[PDB]
Amino acid sequence: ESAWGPAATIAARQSATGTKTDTPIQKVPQSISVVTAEEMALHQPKSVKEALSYTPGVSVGTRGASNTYDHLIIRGFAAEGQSQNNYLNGLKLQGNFYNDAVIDPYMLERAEIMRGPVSVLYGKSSPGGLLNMVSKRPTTEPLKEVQFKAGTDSLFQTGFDFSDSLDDDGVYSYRLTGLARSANAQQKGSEEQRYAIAPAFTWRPDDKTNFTFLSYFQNEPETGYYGWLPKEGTVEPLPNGKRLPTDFNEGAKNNTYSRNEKMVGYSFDHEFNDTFTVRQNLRFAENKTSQNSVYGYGVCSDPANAYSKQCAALAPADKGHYLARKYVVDDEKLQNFSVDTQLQSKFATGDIDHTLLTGVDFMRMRNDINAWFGYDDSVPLLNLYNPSHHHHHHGSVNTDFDFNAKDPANSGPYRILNKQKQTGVYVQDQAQWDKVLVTLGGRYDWADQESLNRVAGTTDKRDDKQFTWRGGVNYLFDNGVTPYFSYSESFEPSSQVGKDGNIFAPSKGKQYEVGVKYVPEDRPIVVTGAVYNLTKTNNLMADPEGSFFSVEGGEIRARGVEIEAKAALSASVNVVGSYTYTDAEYTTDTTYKGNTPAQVPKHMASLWADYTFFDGPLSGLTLGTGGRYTGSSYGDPANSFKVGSYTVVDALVRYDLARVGMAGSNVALHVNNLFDREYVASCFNTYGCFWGAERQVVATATFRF
Ligand SMILES: N[C@H]1[C@@H](OP(=O)(O)O)O[C@H](CO[C@H]2O[C@H](CO[C@]3(C(=O)O)C[C@@H](O[C@]4(C(=O)O)C[C@@H](O)[C@@H](O)[C@@H]([C@H](O)CO)O4)[C@@H](O[C@H]4O[C@H]([C@@H](O)CO)[C@@H](O)[C@H](O[C@@H]5O[C@H]([C@H](O)CO)[C@@H](OP(=O)(O)O)[C@H](O[C@H]6O[C@H](CO[C@H]7O[C@H](CO)[C@H](O)[C@H](O)[C@H]7O)[C@@H](O)[C@H](O[C@H]7O[C@H](CO)[C@H](O)[C@H](O)[C@H]7O)[C@H]6O)[C@@H]5O)[C@@H]4O)[C@@H]([C@H](O)CO)O3)[C@@H](OP(=O)(O)O)[C@H](O)[C@H]2N)[C@@H](O)[C@@H]1O
Ligand code: NI
Repeated sequence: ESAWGPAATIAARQSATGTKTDTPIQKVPQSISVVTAEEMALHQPKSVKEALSYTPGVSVGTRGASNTYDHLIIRGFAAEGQSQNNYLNGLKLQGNFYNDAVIDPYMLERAEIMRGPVSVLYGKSSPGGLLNMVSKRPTTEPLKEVQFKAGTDSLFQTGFDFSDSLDDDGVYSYRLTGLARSANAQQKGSEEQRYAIAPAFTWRPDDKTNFTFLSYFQNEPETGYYGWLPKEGTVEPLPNGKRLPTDFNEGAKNNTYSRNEKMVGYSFDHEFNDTFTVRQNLRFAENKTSQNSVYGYGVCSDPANAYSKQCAALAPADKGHYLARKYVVDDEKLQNFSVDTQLQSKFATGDIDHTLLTGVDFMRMRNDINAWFGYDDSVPLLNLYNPSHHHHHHGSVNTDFDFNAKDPANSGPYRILNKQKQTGVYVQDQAQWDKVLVTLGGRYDWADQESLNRVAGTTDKRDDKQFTWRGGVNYLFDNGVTPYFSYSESFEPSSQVGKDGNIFAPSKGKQYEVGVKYVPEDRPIVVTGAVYNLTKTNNLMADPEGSFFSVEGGEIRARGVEIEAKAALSASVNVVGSYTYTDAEYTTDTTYKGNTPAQVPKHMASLWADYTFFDGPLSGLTLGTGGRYTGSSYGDPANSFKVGSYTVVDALVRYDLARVGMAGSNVALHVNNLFDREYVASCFNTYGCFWGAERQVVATATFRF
């Protein structure tokens, strides 16, 4: 089983995104989860976000039903500025502002999640958090697949996945994966549209050389809902004791949101001899996104709208059932070039087998932003009373808004040019002294940035030089158990400027982790467990003397326990489950402190199992079901209020189409939120809450020719 290819069973024993070298999970000093393509082919996830609903240490409701971005919170932390922190084939998909890219899960072979500091091999990064997806590569045997989806809210999807060789030797092979998806968003008025295709070409001149061309082109006319809803009407009852239905939409009838993505690159490797292997991963991308968006701020009585006139012009008791709103017109375009070159030296030193990795990583990202942001009273208010029982028979779109002619009073232009560059040199060794595998290594990064404000004519720049290393040990037993512990570090530059008109210094990550991994060589089952102590130092916090500007020195701690399990308990039984304990807390902070950051539940857990029949008349029938538990979380930094826990159930019914001459093909039915439970996924503040996803039914027919 290769770290860059299929896994056979839902259990992947190999992963290269933790050490940059194909290594069995048990031999990796860090918490690494691997969602197989098979698993994704089980719930037909809408996004890579979803494909992670069962993996521990990851929240996936930081936006509820919305799918605009695969923005994740890992171990209580996320990248600064609501930015993603997602990697594709070992090279980061560096985005900026509203320009973050997403890859459709159908084009993936596997989605992996690295928990904890990751700079020792990838450079600047949020603490305890990294996602790396592996593009599908040409297959060893021919593959001709056609897929058809049909579901709730007018879900219609058609896609293909073909892979064959040009020559009988396989020196030349290709793979073309594409799809077209259209659907109505949960919220009335909003649509979801996606067209994508991934051309891939592999050239193996011999059994020691592999150059694989990887491209992805995707166009999304409409990405759907991305607004905020007040805790008043969702988490908490509105004055009239009623609530906004889960399909409510407080955006302009003419709200639009699109994104365009284009990337070309390659993954290369060559084995020179018995001790040296070289591998280079390169990708270049140009992505765009534009939008006309009216989003909700909170209700007119929300501290946020204190300085709002339209609000102050309402009877003191009515300020609590009227919704304040703002808007934003955006248009961005960025280019991202990335290349990682690495030499793998394999040699010994008397019983000490070494696996030395030495390489340099480079990336440059440029993102030009030209947008307009409406401030207070920038857009009409909305009454929240009408949303009663007759809605709940629901939706009811609203009215257009003049995104054009931006009043210089209520709105202002925002035009910035962000540049980013990072160069890293890392050295790592994987020395195994029989049953005693010791991993250790470090990296030095040159993190340079520069931002131009096309209006203030300002140009902020900062060049960070940072070092990070990681050390760990794995006692590879033989019965399978692989106890381990490791120390890791990460660093994350700031783009914010202090009162002294200067970019702040980077924040850092320090994690202490110990755990045990069970990867028994016989049965196809993997069971990991770990407890950790992660620390983010020099976080930004409110200036002690309140000055609009922020001050550094802040600190946050996140300690918890994570256990996950995936297995093939039978030729017909599969199971996946995990539990997560997350204790995140502001160690040092001006305003908050002792408070837990919003959107990070203390408890999370999931369990899923499927059975398949080969027996009687029910031969070729798979039935599966599972549940995901999200504990309560805080809906704001002040911890003013709380978002209640919830549990959602998923079900699956699959039927092998062999009994009609079509072996390998099948028809399936997937249900998400079986009991159509209504829940607020989370809130990042009193005015920003997100309804969870309502029950969704999808019918899939996937044929293999
Ligand atoms: N490494 C890497 C990096 O480097 P670094 O340094 O960074 O590190 O990077 C790089 C880059 O590349 C990339 O990019 C691209 C794009 O780019 C662009 C384009 O578009 O192209 C450009 C840019 O800029 C620049 C740079 O580079 O930066 C600079 C300048 O100066 C120049 O040089 C340019 C070119 O070369 C030329 O063209 O480049 C940018 O842009 C923007 O910004 C800028 C600044 O700020 C920067 O800093 C400014 O300047 C500009 O401008 C403006 O524009 C506008 C438009 O429209 C757009 O929007 C306009 O306005 P209006 O009002 O008009 O509308 C304008 O424009 C126009 O005009 C002009 C002028 O005109 C006049 O004058 C002149 C004289 O002086 C002329 O000549 C005449 O006479 C008159 O008329 C012009 O110039 C323009 O253009 C033109 O050009 C040519 C000539 O030469 C021709 O003609 C053509 O046809 C045309 O076009 C016009 O248009 C104004 O001006 C702006 O604002 C960018 C942005 O940022 C975005 O991104 O852009 C890319 O491509 P694409 O396509 O894809 O995009 C690529 O890919 C990449 N790579 C690199 O190279 C390296 O490698
Ligand atoms: Ni340059």
